[PDB]
Amino acid sequence: RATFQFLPDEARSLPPPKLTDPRLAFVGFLGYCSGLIDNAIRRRPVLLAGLHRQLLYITSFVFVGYYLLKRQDYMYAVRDHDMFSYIKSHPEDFPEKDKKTYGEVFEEFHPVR
Amino acid sequence: DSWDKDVYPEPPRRTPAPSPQTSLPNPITYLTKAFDLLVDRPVTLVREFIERQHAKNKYYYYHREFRRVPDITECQEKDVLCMFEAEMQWRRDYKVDQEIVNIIQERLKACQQREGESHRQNCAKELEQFTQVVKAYQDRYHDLGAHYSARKCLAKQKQRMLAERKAAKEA
Ligand SMILES: CCCCCCCCCCCCCCCCCC(=O)OC[C@H](COP(=O)(O)OCCN)OC(=O)CCCCCCCCCCCCCCCCC
Ligand SMILES: CCCCCCCCCCCCCCCCCC(=O)OC[C@H](COP(=O)(O)OCCN)OC(=O)CCCCCCCCCCCCCCCCC
Ligand SMILES: N=C(N)NC(=N)NCCc1ccc(I)c(Cl)c1
Repeated sequence: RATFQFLPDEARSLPPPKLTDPRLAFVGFLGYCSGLIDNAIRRRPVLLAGLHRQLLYITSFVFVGYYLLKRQDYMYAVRDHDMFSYIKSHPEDFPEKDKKTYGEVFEEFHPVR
Repeated sequence: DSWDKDVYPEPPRRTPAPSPQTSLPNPITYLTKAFDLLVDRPVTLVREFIERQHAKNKYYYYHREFRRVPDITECQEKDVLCMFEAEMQWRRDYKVDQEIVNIIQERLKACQQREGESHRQNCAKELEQFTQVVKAYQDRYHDLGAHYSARKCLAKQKQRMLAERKAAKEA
């Protein structure tokens, strides 16, 4: 909500992404793939070379990805909060219907002959 | 024996007694005795042995009972949770009805073979029962298509019921 803010303060009333979040694991896997591609384009032993460099690729991807997921989760909470508050404010636009059973509702039968 | 005689009836057996009008020996009579001694006897003992093993390990299995849930008639439209149970029930009853028609067809085929050249008159009851059950099955399930469902079955029934009302209205 707050102008030009990545994580408005109201977002702290939401639970943070777990560090075992499957999306965070995928992001970390992307960091690992980036490390391997880095070795490959420089003709270094792909798996073994420069493990410190590979570690930083994983850690930096996870670090940024954690805050993106935190903001992603927040923005969908805001979408739900806005939509339900609007439904409360305009009941006549969202009437609760009378539900009829299939014994009462007429549906045409189309034979497959 | 093993199956219910009521579900799978078989008229009483009437075998005539031998009345040989020839002095010759009957080859079938001595072949039957040889079959009993050389085939039935050793086979029977092997089975009696196996039955002695099955009696030492007796354990049971059960026939699943399905409690009745509300039909699709009682389901509010687009209420998947109640629709799902009614739909699953309808599919279970559909398979059972298929097997019912198979039982009636198996009675009919057994009668035709059993009665020989007199089947056209001696199997009139089985023909009638087969005709009635096939008519009922056709009304319930025919022409629904590959994507059949309880919803489509209900629509077929309602269409049939509407025509029956109109035909009576003519009377
Ligand atoms: C649990 C993991 C399951 C794997 C999931 C894979 C998902 C796709 C990830 C794409 C990124 C792959 C890593 C970047 C490529 C680095 C590997 C390479 O370029 O060369 C192979 C290299 C061996 O050759 P070398 O250069 O001599 O290095 C010696 C190191 N021992 O390195 C090696 O020794 C082997 C390294 C892995 C080889 C990767 C081959 C590329 C596969 C691309 C196909 C697309 C992926 C499949 C599509 C479905 C995605 C789930
Ligand atoms: C959207 C969901 C998915 C999330 C996407 C997130 C994308 C953004 C996340 C950041 C992506 C970049 C991560 C780069 C990791 C590799 C960095 C590395 O290994 O550098 C090793 C070394 C330099 O390390 P050094 O700068 O000295 O560390 C001290 C920093 N004060 O020197 C080297 O040999 C490295 C050479 C390879 C680097 C390629 C060129 C880029 C230069 C990077 C400089 C250092 C980057 C530090 C990353 C920190 C980011 C938090
Ligand atoms: N369609 C537009 N031009 N506006 C628009 N994005 N409407 C949709 C509303 C929306 C969607 C996602 C989030 I997260 C939030 Cl907070 C609000």
